[PDB]
Amino acid sequence: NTIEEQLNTLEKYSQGRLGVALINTEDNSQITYRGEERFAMASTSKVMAVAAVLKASEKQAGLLDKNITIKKSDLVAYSPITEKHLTTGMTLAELSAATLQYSDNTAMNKILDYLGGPAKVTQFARSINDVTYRLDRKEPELNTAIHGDPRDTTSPIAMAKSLQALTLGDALGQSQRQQLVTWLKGNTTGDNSIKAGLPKHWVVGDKTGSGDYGTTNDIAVIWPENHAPLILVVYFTQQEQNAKYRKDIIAKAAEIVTKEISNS
Repeated sequence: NTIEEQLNTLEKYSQGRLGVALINTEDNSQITYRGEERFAMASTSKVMAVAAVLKASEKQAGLLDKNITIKKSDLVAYSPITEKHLTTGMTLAELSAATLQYSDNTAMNKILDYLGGPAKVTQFARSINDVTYRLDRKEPELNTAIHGDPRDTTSPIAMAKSLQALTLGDALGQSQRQQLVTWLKGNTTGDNSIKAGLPKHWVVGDKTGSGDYGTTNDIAVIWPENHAPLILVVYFTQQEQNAKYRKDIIAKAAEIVTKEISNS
């Protein structure tokens, strides 16, 4: 179709590899581009990890309030929130909020430690029928995004379906799915990604991703004006290891796939 050709054209313009998956809950339809191809998730991988914690809190009251100690040896690159809590520590709820809204990397690692490792997140993904998601490493290693390397990757459609299941679906309990939605709506890093390609009055809950090879990602749940929610995943990666990020590509992809929706 037209959207199809527009995304192909956008990819040519980008000079990289673009992946898109849009699920429209109004008519349960999906628009995809390289929807089944694997892309390095970078920080977008954090959503599944937090969801695993939320799921665990369903059978263990007060789990989110469990305080976790943060050691100086735990600190990795870019940990804006965690580095300020070496003495007080942080609860699993605070760690989840920090990793999602600021993309705090130590927070992700602490969550992984609690769960039992990256493999445990992959296991959670399988528990919600996501057979594509795979987390193999922690931060910062999971960001290598080497071409032809399967580690820490997933597909646009797989992540779109999982995000839908975790927020609007039944993968998590009501209190938990709402908590996830609330954390996402408060993200501080997505102003220039998916949000930048949507009407200013639409409500968005997103989680960005940035890695080697100029990997630029963003996944989100969108609440358009008087319209059922949408789930959108946009992954983008480039040829050279030191490529610069291209959020402009994400913004345009979002505009292209939601244009028709915003016009009616």
